Amino acid sequence: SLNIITVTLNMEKYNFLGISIVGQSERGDGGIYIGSIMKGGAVAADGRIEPGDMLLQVNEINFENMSNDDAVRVLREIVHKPGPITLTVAKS
Ligand SMILES: O=C(O)c1cc(Br)ccc1NS(=O)(=O)Cc1ccccc1
Ligand SMILES: O=C(O)c1cc(Br)ccc1NS(=O)(=O)Cc1ccccc1
Repeated sequence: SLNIITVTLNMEKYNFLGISIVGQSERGDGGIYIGSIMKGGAVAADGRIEPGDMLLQVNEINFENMSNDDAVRVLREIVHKPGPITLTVAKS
């Protein structure tokens, strides 16, 4: 059953998300997943996003039908800039 949440991290007290991502989307097949979360990042601090959650959107960028390589580069660009980061995930 679909369980999709949108989480805003203010990135004030944290210098990175602290996630690894695996997989990519065949239309409707696979997806980009949170592989691991490290303590001391913004994602661990919030605690709602877990390994096995599917990454759907970050800020104004959709991650459905994005390659894993492209997803890593987009995330680096966003985390290396100041401001809040809004992640939309599908819970496992
Ligand atoms: O080892 C890397 O190149 C790496 C790059 C990114 Br971007 C994120 C994590 C990476 N290493 S890892 O083996 O997955 C360990 C880890 C996992 C989450 C956050 C930071 C490091
Ligand atoms: O901040 C992250 O977790 C991150 C994840 C991915 Br996938 C790609 C880039 C990321 N941010 S980053 O600052 O460019 C590299 C990083 C990744 C994990 C921990 C600390 C730094």
